[PDB]
Amino acid sequence: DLEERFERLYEKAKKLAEERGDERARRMIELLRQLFETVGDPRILELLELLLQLLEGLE
Repeated sequence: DLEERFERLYEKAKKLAEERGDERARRMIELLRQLFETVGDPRILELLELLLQLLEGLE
């Protein structure tokens, strides 16, 4: 399911952004969730995956 996969990814990305204190990333993650709930486009899932990879690259 696309929604269940997005929610798991959202919690993982939000958790990392909070650990880093990255307020800008936190707001991007919330916007991505709002857009995915509105549109449902799988490209929004890919965007969040790439944002998570970007944050993981900073660790």
